Amino acid sequence: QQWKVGDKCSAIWSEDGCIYPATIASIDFKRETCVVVYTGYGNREEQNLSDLLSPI
Repeated sequence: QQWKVGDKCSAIWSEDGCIYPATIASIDFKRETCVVVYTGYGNREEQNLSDLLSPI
């Protein structure tokens, strides 16, 4: 529990709608958000902490 910088999580892609490995690079408690990095894709997209999936 408790999301923090540098964590292996899982985020869904908005291109095909599937689960793919991710890594929380930054977080903004202000607007309760964060940024996930697509392991292997490099792309980084902003998502909601409450929408963060657990690792595999």
